[PDB]
Amino acid sequence: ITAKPAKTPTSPKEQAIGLSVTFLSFLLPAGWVLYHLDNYKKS
Amino acid sequence: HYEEGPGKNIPFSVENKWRLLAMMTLFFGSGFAAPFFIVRHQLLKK
Amino acid sequence: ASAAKGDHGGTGARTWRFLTFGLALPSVALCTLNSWLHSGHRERPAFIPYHHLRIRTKPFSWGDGNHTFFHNPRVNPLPTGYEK
Amino acid sequence: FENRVAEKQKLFQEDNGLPVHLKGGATDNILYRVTMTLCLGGTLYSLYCLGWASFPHK
Amino acid sequence: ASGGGVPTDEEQATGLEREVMLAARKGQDPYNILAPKATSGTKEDPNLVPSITNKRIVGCICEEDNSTVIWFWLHKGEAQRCPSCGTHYKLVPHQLAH
Amino acid sequence: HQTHAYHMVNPSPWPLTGALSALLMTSGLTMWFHFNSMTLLMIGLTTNMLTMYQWWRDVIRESTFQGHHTPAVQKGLRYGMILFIISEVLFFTGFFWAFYHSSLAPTPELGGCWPPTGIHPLNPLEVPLLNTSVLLASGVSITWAHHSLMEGDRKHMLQALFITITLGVYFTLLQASEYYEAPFTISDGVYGSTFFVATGFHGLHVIIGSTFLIVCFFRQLKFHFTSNHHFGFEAAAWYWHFVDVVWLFLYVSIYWWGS
Amino acid sequence: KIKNYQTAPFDSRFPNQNQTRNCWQNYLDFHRCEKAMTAKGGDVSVCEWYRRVYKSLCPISWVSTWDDRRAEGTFPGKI
Amino acid sequence: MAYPMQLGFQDATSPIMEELLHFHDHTLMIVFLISSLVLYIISLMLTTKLTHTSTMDAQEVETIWTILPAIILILIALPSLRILYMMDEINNPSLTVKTMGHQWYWSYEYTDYEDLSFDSYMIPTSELKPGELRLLEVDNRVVLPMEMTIRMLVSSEDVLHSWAVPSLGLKTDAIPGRLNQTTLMSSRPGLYYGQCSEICGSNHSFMPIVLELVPLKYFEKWSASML
Amino acid sequence: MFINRWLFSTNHKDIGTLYLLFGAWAGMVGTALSLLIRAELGQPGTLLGDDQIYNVVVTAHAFVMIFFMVMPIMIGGFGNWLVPLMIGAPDMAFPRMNNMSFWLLPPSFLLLLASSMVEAGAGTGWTVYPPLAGNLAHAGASVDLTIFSLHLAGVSSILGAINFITTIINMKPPAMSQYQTPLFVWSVMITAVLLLLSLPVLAAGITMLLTDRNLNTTFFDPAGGGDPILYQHLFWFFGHPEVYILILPGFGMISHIVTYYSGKKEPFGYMGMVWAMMSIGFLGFIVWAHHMFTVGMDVDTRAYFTSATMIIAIPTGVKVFSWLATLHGGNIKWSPAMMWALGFIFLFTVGGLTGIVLANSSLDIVLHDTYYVVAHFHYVLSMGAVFAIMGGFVHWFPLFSGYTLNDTWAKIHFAIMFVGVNMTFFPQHFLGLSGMPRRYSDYPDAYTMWNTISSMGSFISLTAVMLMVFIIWEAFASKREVLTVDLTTTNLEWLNGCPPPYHTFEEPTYVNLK
Ligand SMILES: CCCCCCCCCCCCCCCCCC(=O)OCC(COC(=O)CCCCCCCCCCCCCCCCC)OC(=O)CCCCCCCCCCCCCCCCC
Ligand SMILES: CCCCCCCCCCCCCCCCCC(=O)OCC(COC(=O)CCCCCCCCCCCCCCCCC)OC(=O)CCCCCCCCCCCCCCCCC
Ligand code: HEA
Ligand code: HEA
Ligand SMILES: CCCCC/C=C\C/C=C\C/C=C\C/C=C\CCCC(=O)O[C@H](COC(=O)CCCCCCCCCCCCCCCCC)COP(=O)(O)OCCN
Ligand SMILES: CCCCC/C=C\C/C=C\C/C=C\C/C=C\CCCC(=O)O[C@H](COC(=O)CCCCCCCCCCCCCCCCC)COP(=O)(O)OCCN
Ligand SMILES: CCCCCC/C=C\CCCCCCCCCC(=O)O[C@H](COC(=O)CCCCCCCCCCCCCCC)COP(=O)(O)OC[C@@H](O)CO
Ligand SMILES: CCCCCC/C=C\CCCCCCCCCC(=O)O[C@H](COC(=O)CCCCCCCCCCCCCCC)COP(=O)(O)OC[C@@H](O)CO
Ligand SMILES: CCCCCC/C=C\CCCCCCCCCC(=O)O[C@H](COC(=O)CCCCCCCCCCCCCCC)COP(=O)(O)OC[C@@H](O)CO
Ligand SMILES: CCCCCCCCCCO[C@@H]1OC(CO)[C@@H](O[C@H]2O[C@@H](CO)[C@@H](O)[C@H](O)[C@@H]2O)[C@H](O)[C@H]1O
Ligand SMILES: C[C@H](CCC(=O)O)[C@H]1CC[C@@H]2[C@H]3[C@H](O)C[C@@H]4C[C@@H](O)CC[C@]4(C)[C@@H]3C[C@@H](O)[C@@]21C
Ligand SMILES: C[C@H](CCC(=O)O)[C@H]1CC[C@H]2[C@@H]3[C@H](O)C[C@@H]4C[C@H](O)CC[C@]4(C)[C@H]3C[C@H](O)[C@]12C
Ligand SMILES: C[C@H](CCC(=O)O)[C@H]1CC[C@H]2[C@@H]3[C@H](O)C[C@@H]4C[C@H](O)CC[C@]4(C)[C@H]3C[C@H](O)[C@]12C
Ligand code: CUA
Ligand SMILES: [Cu+2]
Ligand SMILES: [Mg+2]
Ligand code: NA
Ligand SMILES: [Zn+2]
Repeated sequence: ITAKPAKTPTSPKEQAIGLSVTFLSFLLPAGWVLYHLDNYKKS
Repeated sequence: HYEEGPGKNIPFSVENKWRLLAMMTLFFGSGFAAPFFIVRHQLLKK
Repeated sequence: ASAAKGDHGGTGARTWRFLTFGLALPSVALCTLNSWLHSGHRERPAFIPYHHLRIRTKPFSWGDGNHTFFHNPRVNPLPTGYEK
Repeated sequence: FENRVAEKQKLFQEDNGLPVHLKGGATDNILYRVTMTLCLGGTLYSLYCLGWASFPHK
Repeated sequence: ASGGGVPTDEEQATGLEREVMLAARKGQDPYNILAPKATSGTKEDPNLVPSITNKRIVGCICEEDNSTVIWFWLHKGEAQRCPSCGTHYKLVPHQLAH
Repeated sequence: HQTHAYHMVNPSPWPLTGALSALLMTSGLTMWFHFNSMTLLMIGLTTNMLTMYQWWRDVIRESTFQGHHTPAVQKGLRYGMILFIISEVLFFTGFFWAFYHSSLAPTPELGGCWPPTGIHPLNPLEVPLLNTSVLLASGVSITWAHHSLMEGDRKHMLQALFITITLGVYFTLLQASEYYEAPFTISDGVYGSTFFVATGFHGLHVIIGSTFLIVCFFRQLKFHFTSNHHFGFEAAAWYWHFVDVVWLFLYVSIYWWGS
Repeated sequence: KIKNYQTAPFDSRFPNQNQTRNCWQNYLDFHRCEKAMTAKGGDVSVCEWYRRVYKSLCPISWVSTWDDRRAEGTFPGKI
Repeated sequence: MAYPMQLGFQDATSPIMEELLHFHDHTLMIVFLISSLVLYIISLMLTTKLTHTSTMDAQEVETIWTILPAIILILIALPSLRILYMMDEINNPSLTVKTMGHQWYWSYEYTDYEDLSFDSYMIPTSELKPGELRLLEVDNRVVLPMEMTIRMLVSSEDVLHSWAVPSLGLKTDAIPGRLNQTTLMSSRPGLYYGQCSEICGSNHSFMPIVLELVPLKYFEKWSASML
Repeated sequence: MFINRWLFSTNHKDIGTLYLLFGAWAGMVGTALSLLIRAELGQPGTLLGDDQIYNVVVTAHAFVMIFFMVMPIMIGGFGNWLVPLMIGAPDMAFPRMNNMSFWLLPPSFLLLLASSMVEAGAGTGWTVYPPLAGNLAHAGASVDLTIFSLHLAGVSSILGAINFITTIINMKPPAMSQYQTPLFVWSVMITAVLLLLSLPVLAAGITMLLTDRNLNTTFFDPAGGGDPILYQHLFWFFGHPEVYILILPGFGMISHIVTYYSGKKEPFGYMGMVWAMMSIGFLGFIVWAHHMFTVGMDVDTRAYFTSATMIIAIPTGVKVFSWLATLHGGNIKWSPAMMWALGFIFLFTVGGLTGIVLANSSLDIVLHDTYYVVAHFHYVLSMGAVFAIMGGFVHWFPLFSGYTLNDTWAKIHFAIMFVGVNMTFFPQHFLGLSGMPRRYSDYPDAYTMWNTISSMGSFISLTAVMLMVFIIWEAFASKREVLTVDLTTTNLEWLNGCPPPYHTFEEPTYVNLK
């Protein structure tokens, strides 16, 4: 498949930001719940 | 009638890659987080 | 089978109307005669609290939770027996 | 009765750009709004009910 | 025993249903209900492909019973050949609706 | 302009209101069964009736009034209805499987026999036989109605169709009375369970089928059908025959062999 | 007499994994025999085999429930 | 029981379990052979610059890849079915023991002669004696005589459970209102473990089975003493 | 305009898009649930609580992955997008009913989430067997909300099946016979036929569970003369066809992907592929009791189900060898989609083979309800179905969006997922052979090593899922518009450009009858 160059190029810095934000969106909420597991188990 | 072409045949906007990142983060993040919060809900009832 | 009649030279509206009034409705009239003859309320059987009948694992979502949907006092006993 | 299908065909083929579910007239609009209001309202109510049933009333 | 009172398609069919019905009566197929019969497909006797625009997708079943259909856009102008078997097709544009 | 014969349907709100009505009915049943309230259920049944009314009204508008039902569109609707009926047959098959499973190997709790100890089955030669003649008769009258329509006979089409509907209603009334008179209930073990759930779903289909026929009766009164294009009536008739065949299986299996 | 029983032997009438009817049949048989003997003026010792078999096969709670029901008059089996 | 880092089946305690081990070795060889053959062929197809993209004829090579697998299936089915029928063979037991599944423990009944019955619960982890296995020990074991054909009848008094003892090749579902039969025969004395094998609620993971196989003489004294 | 387009749609592409979005979201939920499962089993002891909360998680994981992720993506997503394009049809036969099939899913999903919110959830296993699922052992609304969720998903799929079958039979060009349609179209029709016949039986069965729970019927209650085993028969009569429903569209996409990246104009042995899918579809209805080998059935019945089950290996084998034969002599393009397809071929074969081990009722006595079964089905589902979905997604993403993905990132995503799934499931074979039961929140100490390694592998898979989200974002963020696509002469779905216009085939294709 051939394609044209990116209309709005995503630089390495921009990709690090998107990857970091993506990983954090998954890891933070679950991490919070898992961390407070004991506080939940008996309360 | 409707808009056609790349980035126009979808229910979400891709005009701004950062606003898009926020949307995708909420979309996929809410899905992944739901089970953890339901588990938390079940633990905090009894 | 082939029934005991005949036509078949061309089954059309006239033939099906012939069958409706000459066979179908008369059959319904006969069964209606037979039924509204052999009816008559049969003497309800003695009540025996069998454990496989009058099941109640959860109360019904209507009335007092103990009566079936189309409960007939005359013929349907409650788990404790016929009603007053 | 008399055959009035042609009258109905004229009404529904009238080039007014209306989608078929609203092309009959003002009543279609009313019926639609009633339907959608009961649907959306009833859904909000079901969400409320779920919120209620989600918690123990000891 | 008998009588009337039920409309016929001739009296009551409308819209596209009526168009297909009347076209079929004149032996025409404006709504592509039938499969076109192939010509010899040579340079001199190409398959004539009707179209209401200046290009139409052609699907060529090269040999009878082939499971693979060869697809390509046929453009207005000089006849084009199937990429697989070489049979000729030529677009014959417009009209349908008078 | 399109140059094919298929129907591109106008964007519609009915699929959404239909889906939401399903949520309201199931949520409603749950509320009723566990939180003693029928409010949600009432709303669900209402929006569901509204959705069906408008959706099918639009199908009539699209066909009878706008002419979108070309032969190709009609052919698709034929396959659709046949497929729908097949899925209904399989649904009933599950209930017949349950019936035969229980009745062919009666467990000790029933007395190890069928019908179970304490169960006094209805006489299949009484109302159940009458019900059988009623549905079979309606199968003949609906065939008369079909032929009358094809032959362009308005009066006799209406007459035959009216007779078919009256018979469906008669069956429904007879069944309702049989339910009330039955000495056994849905709570009387697996006998009452299989009996009422199977005949109950069948009765529901009879009501649906009768309603479909009534729709046809009124569409006919309004001259919607031509002697050659009347799929709504054909579908109603196929569905009606299905309802008839399911009954014959219920009669032979549950009322007769299972007594 | 003719006994010296270890456990219920293979019964060709119930050769499969589901043994529910084997237990049930022998329970019925014992109580039918016991009723015949106690009735016509005879001895229940002839009913012994059935008693041993059903006792060996039947879950205690089943026998217990069936006994309670025969007493209550709600036993669905024919005896 | 299973030991740390175990790869295959627990060692066979009964002749039937030995039979299954050999049948599994037989089948696993076929599984290894076919899966590696497929992996190999994938790599073969992907490792050449030579090409042939024109139409390839199929009605010739399809015979091979229809007949071969058919033959292989038969080579698996034969010993499979032989073992299946062997497990169904009439054997005539010397003893009949019943086990009832319950929401979270098993009860046993030895009612051939005396009316002996008891409950069997998992030993809580906090109460395990040194050297005892977590989640596997029970207060009252199922003492049974070794080298003897025993008939086990399985049922349940509430939800479904499943009575299993891997080392003996046993697993019989415990269904309320049903009496399932299986036969047990240990070639050796010892302790043999199993666990409830049908989801039954809150403590499904904690209602183990422990069989204690001893000589007939000890089984009899134990029976008397357990009255 | 937004509401008219996205809530009132009658367009097959837009509806397919809604399905892909729904399925992607469901996949996130299903992944989270699978992590909760593996976190609980990651080390000896109890993490969350007892088997109830644990099994509510296991049950939901299964329902979500099957009904909300796999089916919606494969059938509703790829099916709606590709089927009309592949036969040159202007849309589906019933474009409005098609929209209801979609809109029934969110409500269905809401009922599933509701069931886990109220009471103590439904910790029954996705099979929902009574008496555990009955009103005594699972009192309260949970199980009833689960049944209703299944009802809605069932109606959605049944109407979807009617739509697909009608569209495929009735809307092809007049000259195109059924033996001239692409293999993906064939896979979808066969899948639709299985859905049409199997779901009504499940509906019958769960309705009987609902009445036993609420109307005092006793279909499955011995006290009223019922039988718990009857439920199992009705469920599995649907259940086995269901697993073939989950893999068939996958087989279809694999045929297209392998053919495409082998630089071939057609798959090897087309008629043999059609024959194989139809045989598989047929055989899939007469083998259900292999899910009941320990319930106490007659030996002859067990001998039959063992034999009938094995036969499926023959037609499935013809497909595997035909895919390899399609690769043969090809100008191989090592694209990310081809990698997913190659992994599919091998891993599905492994899972299929362990299924043949399980077909033997003798051996199944010892393997049933153990992790050997879990290993088998995750190889065919988490590696088979999922790899076909990933392959199809990367392959067709440019068609659906008009943008290209970054191939290097997509190859990285495949590598991570490959290691993750194999580390997660391979050790489960050992746990199964050695006796670890299914649906356990904790296990005897001897099982610690393999459970530890398996849970670590599940975290590797989580990393791949997060990366996937980023990859999709990068594609939409960079906006590299597609220009040219090769092999359009044998891949009609690409002939109208990327993305194709809202309305395609307004003027149908021209195909001579000759
Ligand atoms: C649940 C939704 C999350 C909310 C987040 C949205 C916030 C809106 C702010 C609002 C701010 C205004 C901004 C407006 C424009 C852009 C945002 C958008 O329009 O807003 C909404 C749009 C767009 O969606 C988004 O917003 C971003 C999605 C980005 C997706 C990228 C997907 C990449 C994968 C490729 C897919 C195929 C495309 C490729 C091919 C290209 C297509 C041809 O959606 C839809 O209108 C339809 C989707 C319906 C259903 C999908 C799954 C839902 C399941 C729910 C069941 C719950 C049960 C209970 C569950 C209850 C929880 C406990
Ligand atoms: C991560 C797990 C770590 C486990 C380490 C094992 C420790 C050994 C102690 C070393 C200690 C040695 C002493 C132990 C002997 C006891 C033998 C026995 O009685 O117990 C018998 C058991 C034990 O199994 C064995 O007799 C060992 C076989 C090991 C095969 C390993 C393949 C590893 C591939 C690498 C990544 C996995 C994913 C690949 C996918 C393969 C799919 C199965 O048999 C089984 O049922 C397990 C396997 C079941 C099903 C898989 C069938 C398909 C295999 C496909 C092969 C592809 C090869 C291509 C090459 C693969 C290229 C990808
Ligand atoms: C995508 C889903 C999927 C698919 C396609 C399959 C396919 C198969 N399954 Fe599996 N299965 C499941 C999903 C799937 N399964 C699930 C979810 C369960 C558990 C349900 C639960 O309890 O929750 C399960 C359970 C399960 C059991 C029950 C085990 C138990 O509970 O004790 C059995 C029993 O026989 C089985 C068998 C098979 C077989 C023989 C195939 C066959 O179709 C495989 C055929 C393929 C091959 C054999 C490989 C390719 C062939 C060759 C390379 C040719 C040469 C081969 C030979 C000569 C052998 N499966
Ligand atoms: C399609 C079905 C499916 C899938 C994919 C999976 C995936 C996974 N499952 Fe599975 N699982 C089941 C179906 C599935 N499972 C079923 C049926 C059961 C039995 C339930 C019962 O016993 O009742 C079960 C049971 C089960 C158990 C046994 C529980 C027990 O017995 O106690 C375990 C244990 O490890 C487990 C783990 C996992 C893990 C770690 C994954 C991981 O591999 C998951 C990794 C993430 C993905 C592969 C999802 C990616 C896909 C998307 C996110 C879509 C992306 C979007 C687009 C491309 C548009 N599962
Ligand atoms: C008159 C003949 C026509 C039959 C139907 C007419 C009226 C009843 C209302 C709805 C029936 C629709 C379907 C059948 C569902 C359950 C069986 C009902 C059959 C019936 O009507 O059975 C009655 C029981 O009523 C009961 O519980 C009824 C209680 C009503 C509760 C309805 C509960 C609905 C459960 C719905 C689940 C629907 C799932 C459908 C899934 C479809 C596929 C997804 C019998 O009465 P009884 O007093 O026990 O015995 C008579 C003694 N004199
Ligand atoms: C509690 C029950 C309620 C449920 C009832 C269910 C359905 C019934 C509802 C309505 C049915 C009755 C009439 C319908 C309405 C209008 C009919 C008028 C048409 C008419 O009079 O038709 C005539 C037929 O006779 C006719 O009706 C005759 C019709 C009557 C037939 C049945 C009577 C039976 C008589 C006894 C015979 C039994 C002997 C058995 C013989 C063996 C059978 C093989 C023929 O005439 P024409 O000159 O060719 O036609 C000119 C155009 N109209
Ligand atoms: C028709 C196809 C070709 C025929 C080949 C065989 C395949 C199906 C056969 C269908 C009819 C079989 C009926 C014969 C009855 C004999 C078996 C019997 O007697 O089985 C009974 C139940 O059968 C039952 O409901 C049986 C009820 C149905 C179960 C079979 C499932 C198929 C049904 C769906 C098919 C869809 C087709 C659509 C129809 C229009 C009871 O259970 P047992 O196990 O006996 O328990 C006895 C124990 O106490 C001791 O062990
Ligand atoms: C008090 C009772 C309430 C109970 C709830 C259900 C209530 C009623 C269900 C009855 C359904 C009535 C259906 C009305 C359909 C009218 C639209 C119609 O019939 O539309 C026709 C097309 O068929 C079409 O789509 C055919 C459409 C097929 C619909 C049939 C489906 C039945 C629905 C069953 C739903 C429940 C399932 C069972 C539960 C377990 C229009 O084409 P023609 O007739 O050729 O006209 C054109 C000519 O005029 C040209 O000259
Ligand atoms: C309470 C417990 C669970 C409750 C679940 C309730 C779920 C949904 C309830 C609300 C749905 C009702 C709304 C009416 C649906 C009518 C669909 C219909 O009639 O669809 C038709 C197609 O199906 C055809 O014909 C033939 C097929 C007709 C199907 C009729 C739809 C009935 C829905 C219920 C089906 C149940 C499944 C049965 C198996 C057990 C028409 O297709 P369209 O795309 O519209 O138009 C195409 C145009 O060319 C027509 O001019
Ligand atoms: C299976 C899916 C999950 C995979 C594992 C998740 C990967 C780790 C994600 C990190 O997330 C967090 O980490 C914390 C600690 O590192 C928390 O802080 C917490 O802990 C603290 C530091 O000890 C405090 O500063 C705050 O009060 C606090 O809530 C926290 O809330 C949570 O967001
Ligand atoms: C009015 C109409 C004649 C045709 C027309 O509309 O012009 C007549 C002809 C046949 C119909 C009738 C049929 O004879 C069948 C029915 C018989 C009657 O006992 C009651 C009304 C009955 C339900 C019908 C009412 C009547 O008004 C109809 C509808
Ligand atoms: C006859 C039919 C279609 C041929 C065609 O019209 O092109 C072909 C397609 C697939 C063929 C089958 C498959 O190739 C699988 C089998 C292969 C063996 O070589 C013979 C029987 C076998 C079962 C084949 C019989 C027959 O030749 C089939 C069924
Ligand atoms: C499993 C099902 C019964 C389900 C139920 O108990 O409700 C029964 C009904 C009929 C049985 C089949 C028929 O009796 C015919 C066959 C008889 C053979 O002895 C075994 C296979 C055989 C093909 C049977 C397999 C299985 O036991 C079937 C399919
Ligand atoms: Cu008892 Cu699991
Ligand atoms: Cu299966
Ligand atoms: Mg099990
Ligand atoms: Na744990
Ligand atoms: Zn050609």
